[PDB]
Amino acid sequence: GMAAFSEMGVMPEIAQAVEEMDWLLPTDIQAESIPLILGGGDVLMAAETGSGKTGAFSIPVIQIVYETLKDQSGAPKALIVEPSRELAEQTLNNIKQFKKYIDNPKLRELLIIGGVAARDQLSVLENGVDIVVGTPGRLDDLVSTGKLNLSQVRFLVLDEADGLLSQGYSDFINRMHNQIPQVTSDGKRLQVIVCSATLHSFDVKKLSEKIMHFPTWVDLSVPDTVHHVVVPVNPKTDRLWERLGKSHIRTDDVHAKDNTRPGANSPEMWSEAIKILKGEYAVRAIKEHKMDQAIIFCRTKIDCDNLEQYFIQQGGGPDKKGHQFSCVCLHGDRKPHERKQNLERFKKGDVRFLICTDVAARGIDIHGVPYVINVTLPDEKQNYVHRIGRVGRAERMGLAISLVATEKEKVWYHVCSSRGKGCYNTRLKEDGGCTIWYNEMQLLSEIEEHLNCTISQV
Ligand SMILES: Nc1ncnc2c1ncn2[C@@H]1O[C@H](COP(=O)(O)OP(=O)(O)O)[C@@H](O)[C@H]1O
Ligand SMILES: [Mg+2]
Ligand SMILES: [Zn+2]
Repeated sequence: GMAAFSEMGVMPEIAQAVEEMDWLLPTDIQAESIPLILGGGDVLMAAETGSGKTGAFSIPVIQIVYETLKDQSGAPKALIVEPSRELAEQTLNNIKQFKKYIDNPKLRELLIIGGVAARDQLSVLENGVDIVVGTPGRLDDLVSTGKLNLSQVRFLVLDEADGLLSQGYSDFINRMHNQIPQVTSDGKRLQVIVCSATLHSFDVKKLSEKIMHFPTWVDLSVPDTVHHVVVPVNPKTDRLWERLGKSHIRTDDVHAKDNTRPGANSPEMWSEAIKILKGEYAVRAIKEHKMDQAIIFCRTKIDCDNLEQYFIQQGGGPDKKGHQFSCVCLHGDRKPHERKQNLERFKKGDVRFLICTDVAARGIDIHGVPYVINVTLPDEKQNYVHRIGRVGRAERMGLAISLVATEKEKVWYHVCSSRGKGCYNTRLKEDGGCTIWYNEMQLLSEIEEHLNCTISQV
């Protein structure tokens, strides 16, 4: 009953009104969202229609508008944008009801829609209004004629933001945010709410980036404090690898006995081209982003070792404290004491990069890193999340970069008793060997399928 909203820090007089409209318990989205919204932080709610988003903000807006009048006009304190006459009215009928048992003082609400005379709406405006619900058109109309004051708005809400963007109102939203001051007279910071029926939507992500301040995402996972992007590594459309000869990364020598010279026109050639390009692409990314810090995930112990040596060739290594390509490695063939020291040197900010394998990273605990680079994608799709999980403090968006080949790459598996040490059997697992044909595009597809979405490409 009304207990279920009171518990979350809702004013009892509001909670009572909510029980009386047959909202007896909160939706999962309301259960999570309201505490956050009362907390004053910016909140992006992403969940299907009918999950209770609109209600999640209808309830606590009244509280927040009330606690700002109790502390201090005629300028509205909260503006809610809806893409519908329909949705504006239901959203207004909610605010009407939940404000029922609030006196000392009462709260003045106003609809703002096409059809109803401005003279009705402007009588209401000149007088004293606290809470505005309306549609982009008249809201744009009535603000850009000097009618509707937004100076003291501390609670902005873009409901059905997906629809609002696809209805072409991005320009509007961005104007409204520029106009509303970022700090209130109270000294407090503008609270922005974004509701979406769609998740993973790029347009809503770009909107969260542009008009929200370190928002909390809410869904009924990808820690969306995280940008992540695929750089395809296509040795057919990038022919850089032909024009180096032997000024490149030391590859894994799976193709030592193979002809990988141009003209070979074999899968073995395209595979060695990839192994060469991943080198160049790793260096370029680090240069372009000017990365202060990153974790770098290689598939194997010697993949790590070979990248450390190439980083050395770039003025870096474990002996160049602070340099752009300063780094340490963390894997099996590293004595366990060297690991502990290598790891503290990374936490100290001695070296910029921590090069490690999935298996070594089980051992590590570390988060809040601004960059991860996946040189190669993980065998198990589950590990993409674990890997990406290590980027992005709440006060700094991280970035995962994944270098994904567009052809199959022959790599080492190793079935031999030696567990790698001294084996060079280039033949396939199938034919008694310690190599397989990796298919990184397929892994990506299984990964994108697991996250039930699409990852941006560059
Ligand atoms: N706690 C609740 N208990 C019962 N019904 C609720 C509750 N919250 C919302 N509803 C109702 O469920 C429907 C969906 O609510 P709404 O907030 O509009 O969802 P959304 O904005 O996610 O589409 C509405 O008819 C609303 O009145
Ligand atoms: Mg709604
Ligand atoms: Zn082997």
